[PDB]
Amino acid sequence: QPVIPVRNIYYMLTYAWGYANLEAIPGNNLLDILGYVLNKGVLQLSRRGLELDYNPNTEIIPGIKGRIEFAKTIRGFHLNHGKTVSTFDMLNEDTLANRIIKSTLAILIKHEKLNSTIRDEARSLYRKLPGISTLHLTPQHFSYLNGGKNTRYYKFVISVCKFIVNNSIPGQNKGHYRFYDFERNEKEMSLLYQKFLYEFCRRELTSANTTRSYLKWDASSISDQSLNLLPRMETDITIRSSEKILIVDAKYYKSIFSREKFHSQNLYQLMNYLWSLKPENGENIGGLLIYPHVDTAVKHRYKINGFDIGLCTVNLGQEWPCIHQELLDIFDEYLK
Amino acid sequence: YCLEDALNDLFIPETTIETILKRLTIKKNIILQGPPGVGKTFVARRLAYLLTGEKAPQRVNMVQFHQSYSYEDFIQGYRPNGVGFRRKDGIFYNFCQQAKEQPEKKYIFIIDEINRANLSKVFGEVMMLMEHDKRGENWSVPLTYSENDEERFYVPENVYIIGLMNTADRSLAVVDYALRRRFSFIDIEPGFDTPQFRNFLLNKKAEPSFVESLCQKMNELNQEISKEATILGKGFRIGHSYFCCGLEDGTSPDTQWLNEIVMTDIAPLLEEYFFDDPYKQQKWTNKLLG
Amino acid sequence: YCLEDALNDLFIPETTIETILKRLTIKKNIILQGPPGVGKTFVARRLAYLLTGEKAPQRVNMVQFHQSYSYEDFIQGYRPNGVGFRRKDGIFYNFCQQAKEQPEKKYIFIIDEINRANLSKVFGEVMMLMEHDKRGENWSVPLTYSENDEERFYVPENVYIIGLMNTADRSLAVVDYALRRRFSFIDIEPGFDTPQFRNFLLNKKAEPSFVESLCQKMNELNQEISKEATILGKGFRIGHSYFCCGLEDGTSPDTQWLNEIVMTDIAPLLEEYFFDDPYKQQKWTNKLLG
Amino acid sequence: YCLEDALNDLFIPETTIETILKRLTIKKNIILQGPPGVGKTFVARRLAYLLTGEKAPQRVNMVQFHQSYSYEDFIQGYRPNGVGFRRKDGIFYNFCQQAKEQPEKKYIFIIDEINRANLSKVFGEVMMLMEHDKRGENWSVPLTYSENDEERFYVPENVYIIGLMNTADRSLAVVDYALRRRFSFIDIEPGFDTPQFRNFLLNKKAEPSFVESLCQKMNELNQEISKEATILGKGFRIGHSYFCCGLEDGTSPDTQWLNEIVMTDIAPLLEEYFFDDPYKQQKWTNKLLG
Amino acid sequence: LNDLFIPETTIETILKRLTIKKNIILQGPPGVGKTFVARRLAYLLTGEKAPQRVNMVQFHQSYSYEDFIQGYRPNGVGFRRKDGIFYNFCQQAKEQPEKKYIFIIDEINRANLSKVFGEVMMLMEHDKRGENWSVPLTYSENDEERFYVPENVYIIGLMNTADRSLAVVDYALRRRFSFIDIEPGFDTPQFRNFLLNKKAEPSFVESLCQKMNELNQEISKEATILGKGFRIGHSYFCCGLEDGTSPDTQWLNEIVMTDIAPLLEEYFFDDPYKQQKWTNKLLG
Amino acid sequence: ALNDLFIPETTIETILKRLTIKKNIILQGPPGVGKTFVARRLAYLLTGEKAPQRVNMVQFHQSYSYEDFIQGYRPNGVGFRRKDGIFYNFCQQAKEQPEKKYIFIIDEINRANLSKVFGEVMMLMEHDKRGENWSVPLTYSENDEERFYVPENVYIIGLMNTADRSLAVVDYALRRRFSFIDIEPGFDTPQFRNFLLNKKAEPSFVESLCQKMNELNQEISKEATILGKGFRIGHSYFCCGLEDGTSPDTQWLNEIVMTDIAPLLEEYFFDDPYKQQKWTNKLLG
Ligand SMILES: Nc1nc2c(ncn2[C@@H]2O[C@H](COP(=O)(O)OP(=O)(O)NP(=O)(O)O)[C@@H](O)[C@H]2O)c(=O)[nH]1
Ligand SMILES: Nc1nc2c(ncn2[C@@H]2O[C@H](COP(=O)(O)OP(=O)(O)NP(=O)(O)O)[C@@H](O)[C@H]2O)c(=O)[nH]1
Ligand SMILES: Nc1nc2c(ncn2[C@@H]2O[C@H](COP(=O)(O)OP(=O)(O)NP(=O)(O)O)[C@@H](O)[C@H]2O)c(=O)[nH]1
Ligand SMILES: Nc1nc2c(ncn2[C@@H]2O[C@H](COP(=O)(O)OP(=O)(O)O)[C@@H](O)[C@H]2O)c(=O)[nH]1
Ligand SMILES: Nc1nc2c(ncn2[C@@H]2O[C@H](COP(=O)(O)OP(=O)(O)O)[C@@H](O)[C@H]2O)c(=O)[nH]1
Ligand SMILES: [Mg+2]
Ligand SMILES: [Mg+2]
Ligand SMILES: [Mg+2]
Repeated sequence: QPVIPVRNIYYMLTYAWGYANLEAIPGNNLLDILGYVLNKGVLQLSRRGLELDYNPNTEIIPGIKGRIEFAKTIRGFHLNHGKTVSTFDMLNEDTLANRIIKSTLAILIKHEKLNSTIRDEARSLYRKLPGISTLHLTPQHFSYLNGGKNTRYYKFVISVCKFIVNNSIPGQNKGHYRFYDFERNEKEMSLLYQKFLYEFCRRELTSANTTRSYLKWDASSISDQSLNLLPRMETDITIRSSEKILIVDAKYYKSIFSREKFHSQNLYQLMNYLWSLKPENGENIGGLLIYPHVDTAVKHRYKINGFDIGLCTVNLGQEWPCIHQELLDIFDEYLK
Repeated sequence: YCLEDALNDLFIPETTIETILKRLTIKKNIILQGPPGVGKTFVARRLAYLLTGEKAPQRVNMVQFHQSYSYEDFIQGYRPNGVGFRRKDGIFYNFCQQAKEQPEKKYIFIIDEINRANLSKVFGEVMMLMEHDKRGENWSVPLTYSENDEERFYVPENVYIIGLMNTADRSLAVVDYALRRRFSFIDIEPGFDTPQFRNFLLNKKAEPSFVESLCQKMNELNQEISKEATILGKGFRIGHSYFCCGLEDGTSPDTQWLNEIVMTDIAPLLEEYFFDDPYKQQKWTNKLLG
Repeated sequence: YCLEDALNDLFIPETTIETILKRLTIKKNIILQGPPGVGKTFVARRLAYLLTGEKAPQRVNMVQFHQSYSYEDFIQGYRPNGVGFRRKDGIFYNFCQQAKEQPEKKYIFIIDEINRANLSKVFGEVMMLMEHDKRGENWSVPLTYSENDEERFYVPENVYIIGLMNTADRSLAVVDYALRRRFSFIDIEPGFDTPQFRNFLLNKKAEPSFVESLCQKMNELNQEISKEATILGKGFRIGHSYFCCGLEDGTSPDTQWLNEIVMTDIAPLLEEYFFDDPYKQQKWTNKLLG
Repeated sequence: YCLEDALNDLFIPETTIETILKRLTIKKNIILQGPPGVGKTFVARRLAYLLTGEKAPQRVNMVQFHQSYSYEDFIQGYRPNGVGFRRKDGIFYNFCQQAKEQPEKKYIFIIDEINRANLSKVFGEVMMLMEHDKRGENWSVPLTYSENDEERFYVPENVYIIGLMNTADRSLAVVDYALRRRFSFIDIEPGFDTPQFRNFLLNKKAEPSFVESLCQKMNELNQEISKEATILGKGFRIGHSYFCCGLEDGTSPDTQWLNEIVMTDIAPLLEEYFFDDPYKQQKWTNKLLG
Repeated sequence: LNDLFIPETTIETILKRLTIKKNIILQGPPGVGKTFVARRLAYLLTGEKAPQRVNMVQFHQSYSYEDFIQGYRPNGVGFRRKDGIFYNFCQQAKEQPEKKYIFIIDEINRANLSKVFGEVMMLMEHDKRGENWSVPLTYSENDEERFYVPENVYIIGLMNTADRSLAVVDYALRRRFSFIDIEPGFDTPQFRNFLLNKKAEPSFVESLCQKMNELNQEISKEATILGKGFRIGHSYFCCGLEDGTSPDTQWLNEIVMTDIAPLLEEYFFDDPYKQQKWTNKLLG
Repeated sequence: ALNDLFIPETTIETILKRLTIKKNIILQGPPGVGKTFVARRLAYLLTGEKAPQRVNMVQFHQSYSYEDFIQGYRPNGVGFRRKDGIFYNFCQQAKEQPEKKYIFIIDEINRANLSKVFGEVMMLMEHDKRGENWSVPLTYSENDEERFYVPENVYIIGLMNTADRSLAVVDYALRRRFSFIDIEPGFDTPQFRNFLLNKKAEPSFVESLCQKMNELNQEISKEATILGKGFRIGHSYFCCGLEDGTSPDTQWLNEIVMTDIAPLLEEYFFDDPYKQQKWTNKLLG
């Protein structure tokens, strides 16, 4: 049952979310890492100042505040008991974004398997935010916040809040929670990998242009021009440069972690992407298969059907900088 | 008031309008629930003349709800004079009184954008009377502002209530409790994949292949939106009324006419929808232009 | 008045201007969405004289929505008189009555920064009536604060409405999808690329190299701005208004003037725009000066 | 009034002041952004008399914004005279009427802590009007509470607006970028390492070594603060006012005097700026004293 | 200066700081005599025990600018503009310039201090006091009528350090206020001398300080969660012994279970064992 | 009354020890504890004279406001007049009688916002600041001629309940000014058993049932987070229905098991009916 050290995933999640010292914490497991980011992350915000959104308030008060609503006043006859219905803007920190932080912290404490200090420190924070009201979180709450009015820093911790709630399962007790075994499932780990690269390549490969490209089948059918039944095909990433184009397909498989047979079923998808894609520039066409391995990294090249294709691996579990060096080394070879 | 004049132009299947008329005679409190641009407001004006069987304005009344709408204006309330406060019979009160005179003749009250105001704030006491079973003088009640208990108001059985609600907003996930019990919801489809919508297009000098190509896209695009539930539900999907408009001149449908519609209405709407994924906007916009 | 007079100084292409009148005359309600500094307020007063065909202010009305506009302000509301309250006809209601005095000559109502206010609250009844189809006596409606004697308020056909919603503040964006179908949205570009922008500068003693250098750098920046959508979307890209004004005295444009602009206005804007790393700020700031 | 009267006691360089007066004559709206304690309030009354050139306080109005401030108070709104309410022309409206009487003489409005109040809500109609090229009767606008379209309010050309906004709080920032365009943003620094600040200290019988040591100390500290722009930008850095006042008695600035103020004021500040690091607090606190 | 349990140096620091700066915040945990110091201190600064000059108020989250300075509120006939206390209070000192008038604000941390003060958040500074810096208020009908802080007025702020709110941090207000910490002062003889002048046992007093300080040190151990601001105050011991009940361990045992245990629970929340330990440690 | 009360006599003695000195107190316990009946007898106990006039009781709710509590403007036949509230009228009545202790009971205090209701007076009720010296002009007191001050004689008891898990940590305002006491249900006490043997109850029926609920009360409180010590069932359901004229019996309990404890048990757990059925079955026999 071999897996990646948990700390390294957080780096990939960071690029996945598109935006610190982790050596200090002694808990290797993820929630210890993830909570310490948040627990420190909240405190980092408070230094600068948390978001305060003017919420208009229409209420019945004994006097003039802001703009009086003449209609609701006369209709309810509130003048007679010395009151008016007036609209004014109380400034609160009770916004959806901040409510989510507080509700997330409640979930974090309730998790049964967690560092005690992490749980101790967070309980302070829950008390330190009296005005904010607890909420029962759903993805629909996060859906409303896709507008992204908030600052760039807020979006990072909220992304963490999205990860925690979805990857939280009740355990021994009804109240308490237990963390999901994220590493074991390939699909979510794989979907992380594909998104990890797409945002990563934009950062480092300033030389090349990095875009996801939709592809269209060359087919025509007398039955339907739509071709809906045909598989929808959208590249994982395309990283185009003037001298050479390159398509990459990346996936996480358990079989490859064992140093035997090889799982390369994804390759079957790849040629059709090369085929359906036709470049106006006509500089070259290349493909790459990249997978995660634990122990070591090996690079091969192939000349299959007039295409220059590479199968390669990365030794996750080594260290983040050499991994960062290794990736830049990787794309340097093929992007030429 | 012949059905042929009313229902031919309409894009909706004759199946659904029949069911609409069934429950409306039965329960008399009905809600048409659909996204904007499917003719919810359009059908409702015609349906009133269908049921009455004649074109008469007096027997049918129309209003749109909004936050300022209140009990005091809708039903009964006091309006200031130069100084004094005079009670005023409201619309719904005034409308029923006309309906009271003629119980046999069907009377219709049309309420657009009903979710914007809470029904309790406007209707209030009348939600007891409004229900289909608790109608008639047997259930008569004296009003909040009635000078004496003797004066009473009962919803005559003849009136039928239609409410037009759009499933386009995040707030409506918490549908008002009053609507669900007292009104009977009906869902209105966008209705692109219909012969009459196409037959309308073909009649205005339109190529069938260009029309049928369009229908595949709209049916395809709405499927993508409807698949989502978190951000955009099935109720958010595009209506069929962007395409109806603009043909009074006689200008034939084409990619030129279509391109104006997509760029000026549907493209920025998609920017608001698919904010998180800009490329998804490009993915569909280029698809639609083709 | 004619198109040649208005379009002398405008930096926007003719293409959109025809697109506006094409969409306007069929649909009668439009929105121009763009970042600040692209002449949204500037074009709007010019357009009104085109449709009327004459330079008349009477047929035009101009307002701004300030997040405190109300149905009492726009349409119908109650105001204190000396001792007691009275009902006051709002501004739009006041405008339409003049507009229906003559259907022949077109009347325009212009709303700057319309996106701010909760438009469902302001319009209320009007949200349905604004549409091109639902105009005239056929769709007459009685208002909330209308007298018990039936008196109805309908949008005249001659009226055309224009709104000017900036696209920078994301929160203040139209999410009333029912309302967003009433209007047609016209994206407006920054206006750098056009020669009509360039000729204005060359006419005002500008070097073509310095001019061509200026547009080259801005277009690079707006692409970097346009690339992101997480925080800074396509809409945030910088307008041309900064460069337009202040040269009337005879101050010729040079790197001194441009450097004053960069340090004083844009560079504060950039650090607020990015607020993640100064190096990106230091990069683009030096680029403009170079 | 004269220029040299101000510059005697002013720590800011003249170059920024020249930049200030050049922009302000052009743009007519500005915002001064820096940490607290650098004389934003100090300069603002001084600068007004420079721009007018005459020491007239009648023509200057100075206000401090806050959360409970609105368009009703600022511009126009309905307020109680007594038994009967009246429309009360706000402070800014009254100020503009005074300036209209004397177009030649410049009239100045100074807003302290502008960033707090919801400026979009407060200015509203003014948000468009204030622009330097849109002032005058041509752009006169009817207000929310105006009886008719004919009653219209226009900013005079003479008016100059000055904004004071601290950068210590990132929660409260003028993120409304359209509003950001109207104001030309002028950064201000604490200006420790200046002759004029030191000459004031030396005038107060101060050691040149202690003075030059003092300036060197903070300059390093501010740069350390500016480094961690993610955590603390340059806007958070320490102002000079802690050191300025308190010597009115004639007390010479010995090291003991510095040791007293640091312990009482700056010491807890560093604890808050560095909540996580106790050692870092000890480092810089001890560094100044030793 | 006799029954006060806080050092003469701190008050000596305060009086010079207050006289110079004119605004201060006395921040410390509950039960350290923040109120008694300020009430005593104002009488020192005036030099006479005159209560009309001194007015005290206790802020709370719902307090507003409407209440403090100006506001529209109803008379019998109708609504009018009602001058809040501080406007009324500053007028009182404005009537008599010579004497020093004092204004005390308790539970200051709870409210949005910016919101209430508003206009005076600039004016309160010692240099900008006078007609020159006067400003028209929010609700002022005309610009001509203005409000200016007088020079004689001094403000003292009393703040609970055990309920930090990570909602709004204002470092500009911190410029206005000169912050002074207050320690509980168990070690001080003046607190002990009061009790030894109440027929306490010498060992009973000395062992008590050892007991409380060890608890105080533990609270200050973890700076992030808790600090010197949270640690226990002394004032619980002052009251309840002036009836005539001389000190004894039984008397302390009442206070520990009566008063301190919820505080311990609040601080050492979801950790009963620590409560049982530190509760029981004191009793022995 | 002392023997009639089911709670420890020491707790009864303990409360007056606190209240006399502190002058402000709050009782937090499960519903069905007789918190109202406790305070009333205790209020009479401190006076010693069993006078209802001295004692006044109020039940709070979120709408409850400063105008209802203290002072506010109410419409006349025409216009409006200042209308003195409960606490304002109450204290001035006690102001006449300084020696006489007067009591004020605030039920369901945690529901409403203390700040909104009390306002100014929230400091004046703290025992240190009492009497004429700490006079404050009221919000609606237009003149400065008259000020409102609470005299020392006043004692304030607050009845709060730990029933609901929805309640988060209590408002900070309360904690400072109030002394919190936890009240046990009181099954074990002889005083409750002596109230059943006086009604000719079987000692086995008495001993079993006390063992029966106490066994439940331990398990409901065994849960750390969701159902705490504050949740556990009180004795009030057992009192009402025995001295009316109907003697104790297992069927009398059986009705009571169905009446309150069975639905209440669903509310607390609300997850497993079998767990409820087990406990409901266990109660019956
Ligand atoms: N000819 C024709 N026009 C239709 C049909 N369906 C809708 N329309 C047109 O679509 C336009 C708007 O219809 P409408 O009822 O207002 O949609 P709505 O549901 O009321 N919109 P909203 O939900 O935003 O209030 C009108 O021109 C209407 O006549 C149809 O079946 N045939
Ligand atoms: N001469 C000239 N000036 C232009 C042109 N376009 C914009 N401007 C100028 O840019 C300035 C602002 O234009 P404006 O219409 O107010 O832009 P806006 O979108 O309404 N501003 P905002 O979004 O901030 O409300 C004015 O000086 C305007 O005349 C143009 O094409 N020619
Ligand atoms: N003597 C003298 N004092 C100065 C000078 N510059 C600033 N100060 C002093 O610094 C203090 C504050 O001035 P102020 O404008 O209010 O600073 P601020 O940045 O506006 N503070 P805040 O933002 O908190 O309101 C006053 O003591 C002021 O006199 C100066 O050049 N000379
Ligand atoms: N003699 C004397 N009494 C004190 C001292 N400190 C506090 N007290 C008394 O303790 C009681 C309560 O003080 P209080 O202000 O409520 O505590 P705080 O507000 O939290 O500081 C009053 O009688 C105070 O005077 C002190 O240092 N000396
Ligand atoms: N006679 C008597 N009745 C008690 C005693 N304790 C509680 N009760 C009774 O229980 C009832 C009040 O219970 P209570 O918990 O206050 O009701 P709640 O407020 O709705 O929770 C009344 O019948 C009280 O008299 C007691 O010790 N003696
Ligand atoms: Mg409609
Ligand atoms: Mg504009
Ligand atoms: Mg200042």
